[PDB]
Amino acid sequence: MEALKIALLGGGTVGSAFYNLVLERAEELSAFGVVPRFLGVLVRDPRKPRAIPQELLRAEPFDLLEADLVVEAMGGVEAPLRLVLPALEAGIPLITANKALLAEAWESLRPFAEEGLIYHEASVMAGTPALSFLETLRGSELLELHGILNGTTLYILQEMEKGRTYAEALLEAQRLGYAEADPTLDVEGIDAAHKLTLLARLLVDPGFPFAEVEAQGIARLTPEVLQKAEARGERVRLVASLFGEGGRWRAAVAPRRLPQDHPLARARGNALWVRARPLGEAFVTGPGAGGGATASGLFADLLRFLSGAPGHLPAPRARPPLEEGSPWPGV
Amino acid sequence: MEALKIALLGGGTVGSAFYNLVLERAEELSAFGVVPRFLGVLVRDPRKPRAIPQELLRAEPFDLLEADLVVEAMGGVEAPLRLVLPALEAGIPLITANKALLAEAWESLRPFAEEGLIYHEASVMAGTPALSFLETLRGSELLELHGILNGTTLYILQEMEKGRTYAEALLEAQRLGYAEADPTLDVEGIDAAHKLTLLARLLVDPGFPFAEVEAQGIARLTPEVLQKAEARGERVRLVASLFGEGGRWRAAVAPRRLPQDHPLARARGNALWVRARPLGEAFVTGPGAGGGATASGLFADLLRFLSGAPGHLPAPRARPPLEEGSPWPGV
Amino acid sequence: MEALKIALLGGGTVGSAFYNLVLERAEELSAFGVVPRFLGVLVRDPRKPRAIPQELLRAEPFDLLEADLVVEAMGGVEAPLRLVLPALEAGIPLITANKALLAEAWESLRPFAEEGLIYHEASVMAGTPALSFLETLRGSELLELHGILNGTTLYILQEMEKGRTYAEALLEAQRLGYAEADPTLDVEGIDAAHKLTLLARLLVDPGFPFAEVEAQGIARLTPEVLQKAEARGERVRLVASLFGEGGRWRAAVAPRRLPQDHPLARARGNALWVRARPLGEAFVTGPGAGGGATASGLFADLLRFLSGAPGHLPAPRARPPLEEGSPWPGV
Amino acid sequence: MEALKIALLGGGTVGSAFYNLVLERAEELSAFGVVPRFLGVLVRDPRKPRAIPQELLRAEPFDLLEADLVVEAMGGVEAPLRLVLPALEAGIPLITANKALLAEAWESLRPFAEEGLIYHEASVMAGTPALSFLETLRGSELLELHGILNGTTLYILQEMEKGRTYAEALLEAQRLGYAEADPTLDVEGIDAAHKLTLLARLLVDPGFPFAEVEAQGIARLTPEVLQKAEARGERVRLVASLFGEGGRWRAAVAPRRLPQDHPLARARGNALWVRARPLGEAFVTGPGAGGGATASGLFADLLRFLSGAPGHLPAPRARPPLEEGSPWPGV
Ligand SMILES: NC(=O)C1=CN([C@@H]2O[C@H](COP(=O)(O)OP(=O)(O)OC[C@H]3O[C@@H](n4cnc5c(N)ncnc54)[C@H](OP(=O)(O)O)[C@@H]3O)[C@@H](O)[C@H]2O)C=CC1
Ligand SMILES: NC(=O)C1=CN([C@@H]2O[C@H](COP(=O)(O)OP(=O)(O)OC[C@H]3O[C@@H](n4cnc5c(N)ncnc54)[C@H](OP(=O)(O)O)[C@@H]3O)[C@@H](O)[C@H]2O)C=CC1
Ligand SMILES: NC(=O)C1=CN([C@@H]2O[C@H](COP(=O)(O)OP(=O)(O)OC[C@H]3O[C@@H](n4cnc5c(N)ncnc54)[C@H](OP(=O)(O)O)[C@@H]3O)[C@@H](O)[C@H]2O)C=CC1
Ligand SMILES: NC(=O)C1=CN([C@@H]2O[C@H](COP(=O)(O)OP(=O)(O)OC[C@H]3O[C@@H](n4cnc5c(N)ncnc54)[C@H](OP(=O)(O)O)[C@@H]3O)[C@@H](O)[C@H]2O)C=CC1
Ligand SMILES: N[C@@H](CCO)C(=O)O
Ligand SMILES: N[C@@H](CCO)C(=O)O
Ligand SMILES: N[C@@H](CCO)C(=O)O
Ligand SMILES: N[C@@H](CCO)C(=O)O
Ligand code: NA
Ligand code: NA
Ligand code: NA
Ligand code: NA
Repeated sequence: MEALKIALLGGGTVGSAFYNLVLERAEELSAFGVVPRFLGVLVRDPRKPRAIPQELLRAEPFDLLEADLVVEAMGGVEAPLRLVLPALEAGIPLITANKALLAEAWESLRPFAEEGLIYHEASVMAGTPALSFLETLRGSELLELHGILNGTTLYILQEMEKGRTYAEALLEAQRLGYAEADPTLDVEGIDAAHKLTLLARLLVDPGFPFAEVEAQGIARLTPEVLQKAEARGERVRLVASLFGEGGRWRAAVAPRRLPQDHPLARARGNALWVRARPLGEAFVTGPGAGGGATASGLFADLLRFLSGAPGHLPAPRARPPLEEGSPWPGV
Repeated sequence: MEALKIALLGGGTVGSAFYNLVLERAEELSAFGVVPRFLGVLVRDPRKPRAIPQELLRAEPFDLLEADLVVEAMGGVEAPLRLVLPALEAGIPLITANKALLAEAWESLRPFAEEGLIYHEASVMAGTPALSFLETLRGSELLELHGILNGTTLYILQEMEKGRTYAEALLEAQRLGYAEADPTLDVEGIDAAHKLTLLARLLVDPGFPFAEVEAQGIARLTPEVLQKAEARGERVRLVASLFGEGGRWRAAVAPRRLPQDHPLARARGNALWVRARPLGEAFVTGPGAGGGATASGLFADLLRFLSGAPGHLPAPRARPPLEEGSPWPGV
Repeated sequence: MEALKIALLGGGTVGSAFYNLVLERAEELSAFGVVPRFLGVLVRDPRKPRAIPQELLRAEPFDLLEADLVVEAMGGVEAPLRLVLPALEAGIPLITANKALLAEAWESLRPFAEEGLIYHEASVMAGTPALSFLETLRGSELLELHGILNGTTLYILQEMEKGRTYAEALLEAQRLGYAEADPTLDVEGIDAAHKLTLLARLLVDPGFPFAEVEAQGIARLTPEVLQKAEARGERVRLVASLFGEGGRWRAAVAPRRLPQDHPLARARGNALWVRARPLGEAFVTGPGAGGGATASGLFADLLRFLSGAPGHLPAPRARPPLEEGSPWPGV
Repeated sequence: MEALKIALLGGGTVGSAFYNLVLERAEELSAFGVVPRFLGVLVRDPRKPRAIPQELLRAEPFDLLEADLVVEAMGGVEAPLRLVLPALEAGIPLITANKALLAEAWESLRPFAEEGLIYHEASVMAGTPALSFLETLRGSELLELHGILNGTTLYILQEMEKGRTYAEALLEAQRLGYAEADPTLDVEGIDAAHKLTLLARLLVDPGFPFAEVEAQGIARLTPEVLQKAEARGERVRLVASLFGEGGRWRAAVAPRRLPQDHPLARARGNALWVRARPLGEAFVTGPGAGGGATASGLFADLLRFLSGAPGHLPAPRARPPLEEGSPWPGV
């Protein structure tokens, strides 16, 4: 039996849910041979209302180098980056839900990802299997990937189909805790693009640049546009696509007209749909946002780590696209 | 005594400071023969402790068309846009501190800015005179403009100069209420770019596009880089520049090496430095972030309105630069 | 027109309600010739959730000597005492709701009360008239005073009569914000005894010591005891009494059996009942606790101050009791 | 593996720390063949952010009779009393940190303390050994006992020694979670008196009355008085004393002048100093307040229980003192 010393970065909706999940499931952890011991939780207001004991809160950065694991769910890029890099350099693993960090600081983080030190299941579709799903998909070669990777805009478009307005729906989405701190990252496709980039690096090209993703959000959409779609037997969704074009991988995020009976149009939550050779057509769906959904993901990764498995590795080498089949109907 | 009927969008750091400033200054408003009456205040969560009366809180959008003024401080782009457009179409002015909205939705908002319906002093350097400063500078032809327009990143480089880390500094700026909800906007230079764009449009080209601003943040800077700069007699700052290159106006944001005696280097708050012909060299500095600082700007604009003056107008035409220029050296 | 510079000590349930009441009614204040300007609000957590703008919060003591008025609703004794004494010494008035302070630090505070610098209507029965009521009663000489001066125990006894348990009722009372920080002061009669002492000093003896009050709370009471009372046509209440005994004023707090139709048994809230010569029998009733009720009181006192009236003066000299008539049925 | 069924009364600083400590230490409990199961957690406000699961929160009293243990950390006297008595009558132990309850309701609780049903290590000096320390000291006959038993007022005098004010110091102690809800209990010596009483009953007289303790606080002390003490080679501390006078045990709390080299003067945490025959001179010091410190005590007692040991017993008889004594000089 040994102590698992955990440094937690961020004590918000995700951080808190993870804290409490780890202690609630400490009996599970003991079957893995460990007892969880939080060293501290980095936050901004150590004295306010929060679902973590006050004395564990740290309003200032603390030394991470005696941790066994760093868990991060701070949001942003450069600040978490500078906090996690010394831990990574010392060979301490990172479990993160922070898709922006990974997408936008890959030059610094890729070498540690390659050594199996970064676990990030929660960074795409929360604790819905996404990275694991593509790890198994690597048995086959991708032909096309399409996902609904942002819960806030899904929620908004579902509410707008029901005639509610953009602004009403966004407000609710923020209350449910789905939105990023700034909702612009959700509604302009950027959060989807961060996620798509991580999927591409796992499956098809370990150097895939976030900047190459062409992203457009849901700003031209209205309840009227959606009702007109429905009348054509279609649904409009924000879709994140990965596909070959003239010999290269291309990544896009955009609203798309889908047949109403397509798995992506129907799915209950976030969804990733793939066609691959030789497996065929596979998809996964579940909640893509929220405290508890994300904590599930982070805790999945902690069990992954504890069982002796490495983190999520980039593709070992860029793979050749098989199909030039750039699909699509935009809106 | 007539009602001045205000719809307030947002009840956060800025909206609350504003609401309370209005109440405290109600005497001053009686000097124009009005009494301020808030029709409602749009917020996400009517449950939080808030220095605004429960009964005025709205969790859902409310009709704006009986207002004499819409004051907006909700954040984002598309949602505030869709909420203010109907009021603007009806000839109701908007008072806003929302630089992202103005910068990113100018195709929709420009026509109403041109009619005098948009007041936005608080959108750049908060209640420190910036737009008014430039309105006066229109008496001359611009040669070059350089500003320190992001309060959060000034604060960070000032704190880093004294040896503090990035992460600490950032954390403290968030606590002071200076950071955008997404701090990445501050630290990658995007918020400065938003502000830069609005200065360009006011002064030299009413269609200047936000996408034309070239912007790079402070992510390569450490307490070491800045302390080496001090020993060369320099200060490093993030500077927003508008200057002539090849007969076109160029707009850039980047860390620059300043002589340490330069007004921009010696500024403790945000700062705007202009050279124009025939005035010469003029400079303004003051706080560029914070609830009260921002509320001052919004209230300055409410007084501007009530006095009979129109909003902030874009430049009446585009014109090329008079002289070829250049910013300071990068880092 | 002039500025009324206010230092507020405490930003809790009372402090916040008062802050917001002062700004909401600033138009009333302008008819008195003033505009309210808070210098700062002393609290413990300046960053947490609260119904006062964050920037006005002060987590540490601040200089009060440029205030025109100090308002205190911090709770406790020695800490507020040490904060207000320099202001009192400088001739700056105090408006307080803090009955413990006044009862237990009267040696230090009496000389300032005598000079008319202390306004404390809110310290007994909140903004229900109590001190003003006894100021008018001074036309007559007291024969007996009985009050129901603690809202928490009233609420508990009313709930217990309805069969709810002590512990259920207390919990609700704490949620409604009626209880002191420690409920022991409520349930053992001490808070009632603090209040009774202040009443005695106004009306009958300016040196009346808090230590001479004989106080016993509601700890022997149960729903059964109360139901047995009801069956006898009685109600049990915690009653605060002032009456002459062998030539001296005596003060007690204790549960008493009252006829069910007595004003004290019926009253809607806190109640003060007096028999006096020659006026006869007078009473007053209303809410004795709560944020808004207390803020009413403090704001009444601010208007009192602004109109040129002095604070609540102690009796100029101990008055001779007329009746030896020690009344009573205990329980 | 059997359920250890715990009813927790209180979910605040202490109850939360305890709840989370139990979860984190669940492995350790499997070594006694139990798994901890909380039947419910009594709280005032189920809405606050709290590191305890929503579904276990109870806003109203719940049946305790299926519990193996009641752990209480709700504060006050009468309400916890009425809630724990039925459990105690049913032979369910109580683990408590509530010194006021024990001190003030001993007529009801003594019989159950005598049967081994009450564990209260955390009631004096938190999880620092105090009751266990005295249980060992029963091997000798007490000559005299002197302790620094109030964490808040030590903290205040330590901070005042360094020039800080009372009010500042107090504010900081409240923030650290050291102060009773009513800080007056701390600063007028009453909390030390509560603790003193429990030490007397454990050691020398199982009926010692709380009302017999003579108690005076720190209200006459300033940074000036303490700095003058330093120059005489002395430290002033609030000291709780039990000593023989005229053949009876006397218990007092008061500021005392200590030689600066005395163990009591050099203690950074709370401290208990005893002279007994034939042991000699023994001393214990450690943290006497705080959530985690207190939770350690409660959990120590839960382990004591689970090992088969009974609670803390009162002294098996009263006995007179062996020697006439005397505390240090007052201030
Ligand atoms: N919400 C969701 O549905 C999901 C979010 N994510 C990701 O998880 C991460 C966190 O999201 P979420 O929990 O919702 O965000 P929250 O704002 O709820 O949490 C952020 C936490 O980080 C602390 N913090 C943030 N910045 C700093 C800083 N500069 N210095 C010190 N402490 C800081 C905050 O302190 P404080 O509380 O004091 O302000 C807070 O405790 C983000 O990367 C987001 O993209 C992933 C999946 C789902
Ligand atoms: N802070 C500063 O220094 C400055 C900020 N600004 C700008 O002013 C604006 C507001 O900033 P600040 O007050 O700091 O932001 P805050 O997040 O503190 O306030 C945002 C406010 O808007 C409400 N809100 C947020 N999103 C929505 C939505 N989609 N629908 C309805 N209500 C919403 C919130 O409700 P709730 O409180 O329930 O969460 C909150 O009251 C921003 O554009 C910012 O860039 C400008 C100058 C200075
Ligand atoms: N509740 C009621 O019904 C009534 C109460 N009163 C009296 O009014 C007073 C306040 O009561 P209430 O508002 O309910 O109490 P609250 O705890 O709600 O408010 C106390 C306020 O004082 C601040 N504070 C307290 N102690 C300190 C300290 N040592 N240093 C710095 N700041 C401090 C608190 O800060 P923070 O919020 O950060 O903790 C808080 O803002 C008390 O005297 C009470 O007896 C009178 C009539 C009615
Ligand atoms: N803090 C310390 O250093 C120490 C404290 N103690 C003692 O431990 C006990 C608890 O202290 P602490 O946790 O600091 O106090 P807190 O006020 O922080 O916690 C009190 C808890 O009990 C709940 N509560 C309070 N009153 C009632 C009531 N009448 N009915 C039901 N629930 C109630 C509250 O609910 P909610 O959270 O909804 O408000 C809260 O969860 C006290 O007896 C204190 O003297 C002992 C040693 C150290
Ligand atoms: N804002 C994100 C959170 C999940 O990563 C979303 O809506 O999907
Ligand atoms: N985050 C912004 C707000 C002020 O516009 C800044 O730092 O300047
Ligand atoms: N606890 C007090 C507040 C009013 O002063 C009461 O219950 O009356
Ligand atoms: N307020 C108490 C709590 C610890 O029992 C103290 O300061 O000691
Ligand atoms: Na996932
Ligand atoms: Na400005
Ligand atoms: Na009153
Ligand atoms: Na102890």
